[PDB]
Amino acid sequence: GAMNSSNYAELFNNDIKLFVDDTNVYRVTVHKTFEGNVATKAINGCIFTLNPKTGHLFLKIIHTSVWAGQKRLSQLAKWKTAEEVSALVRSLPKEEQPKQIIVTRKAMLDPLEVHMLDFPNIAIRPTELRLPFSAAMSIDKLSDVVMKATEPQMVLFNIYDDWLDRISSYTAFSRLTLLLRALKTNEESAKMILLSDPTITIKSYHLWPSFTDEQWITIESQMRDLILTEYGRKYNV
Amino acid sequence: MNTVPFTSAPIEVTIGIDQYSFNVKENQPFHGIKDIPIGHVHVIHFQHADNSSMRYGYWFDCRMGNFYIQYDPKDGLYKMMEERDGAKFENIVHNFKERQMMVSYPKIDEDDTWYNLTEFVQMDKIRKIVRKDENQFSYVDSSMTTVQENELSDPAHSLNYTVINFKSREAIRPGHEMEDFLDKSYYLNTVMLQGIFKNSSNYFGELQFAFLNAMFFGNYGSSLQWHAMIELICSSATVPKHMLDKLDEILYYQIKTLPEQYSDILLNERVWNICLYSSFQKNSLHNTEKIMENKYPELL
Repeated sequence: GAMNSSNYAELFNNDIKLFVDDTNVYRVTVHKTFEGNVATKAINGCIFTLNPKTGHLFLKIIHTSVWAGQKRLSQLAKWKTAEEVSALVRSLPKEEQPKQIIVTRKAMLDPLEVHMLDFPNIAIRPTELRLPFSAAMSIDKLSDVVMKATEPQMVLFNIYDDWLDRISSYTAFSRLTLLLRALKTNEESAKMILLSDPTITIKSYHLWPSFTDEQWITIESQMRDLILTEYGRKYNV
Repeated sequence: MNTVPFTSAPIEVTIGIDQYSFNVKENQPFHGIKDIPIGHVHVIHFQHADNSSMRYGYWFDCRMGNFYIQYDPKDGLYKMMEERDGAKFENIVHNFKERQMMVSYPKIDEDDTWYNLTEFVQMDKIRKIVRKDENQFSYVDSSMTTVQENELSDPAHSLNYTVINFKSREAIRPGHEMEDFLDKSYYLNTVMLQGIFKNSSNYFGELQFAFLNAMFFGNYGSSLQWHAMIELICSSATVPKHMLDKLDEILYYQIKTLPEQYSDILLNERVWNICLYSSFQKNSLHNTEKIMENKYPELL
């Protein structure tokens, strides 16, 4: 069934599961033509496939060449997503294949279900959570590898850096979604918070700065404050 | 013209024959239905005055035998049976007519309704969907589930409709996932028509039989099957032109005959709105669309 606030801790049990977010697969800029009509230009995108228990991220880069000569691209993007997710599962050894795939947008259910017909025992699940994975391209190193790609490419990351050496999956996931929620609501302020102090650096093999435990407490509170301020602004509350 | 005599009518029952129906009182001297048109299948069905659940009845074709009805006080239902003694049967039919204890199949000469509803329905195909090979006629009732329903419990009593499933390997060629899911033409024309049904007439026959069982018995799995076979055609971009024109006629007469009060459980909103207004064949069902809009605009 659908994933919601009630069955939230299932994400951190030992049943392998992946989130799939397709929000950044088909990305365009909208511009005016010489004749004054509107046209789009595609830019590179990505499928965001994440194991919330381990932090392993399978970032499949979608190169603009995929779209060449194709129609109804927003619909095609959903099927390309499902094709690539299915190829990923096939590429994994049996004991690493997920038992569930949770799609962040309900429009992905039928395409993934059809692409996964060969895996009848992998459950394809929607979610009611309003997860902020669209802000993945606010993470500088992820945006950079996507935009520099010259061809289709799979790039692997751990989205939790080394946090799991010190905190649990549940807490790691709460931090990730907090950071991304903030980046989504006000990217400039979120990024200021994360980088203000120049003495706290990002390891070459990490995505986020090397905060101490106490500094993460301060960061998380600043992100909370950011998110509440922006809410008051949005609704005049 | 053929006859289906009744031994007696011990319990108050509403008797249907095709789209017609008569009320018969407990131990009323009722002894059959005469002047039944030869050349079509027929269905005689029952609903007891005491149990408006369980409508039930028998599909039959008078060319295949002499059939009659007899109430069974143990099983408590009107049973169809075959009489093999041709002389004993003419004798009963003649004496009951002489005594004028038989209703006449009340067909208006202008009326092709029953023909239009049963055009492709063959008794031999019915007997493969309702498997009971010792009888020439077939029992169906409100509660019988289909084989596909059974997959998601007693197989002897199942409706063996052809299984249609849009999210299955059968329907989806590897490597053509998106193409085949959005354009079911492959599934319709190669898998179903050429593969399984062999021709469009057998397909239409099952579709018509499914509709009639849903209408006459409120059989829910039959209604599911009727809608699936409509949706498969309407969701195919490439359909033989003769099939589209015939489908428009088939559906028109089905919608025409449906009881107005039943349009709520018998018509799947999503399928009809998709077929009439979204599908590849939105513009190919002009008669069906016109009657749906003037009779059931709420559903749309």
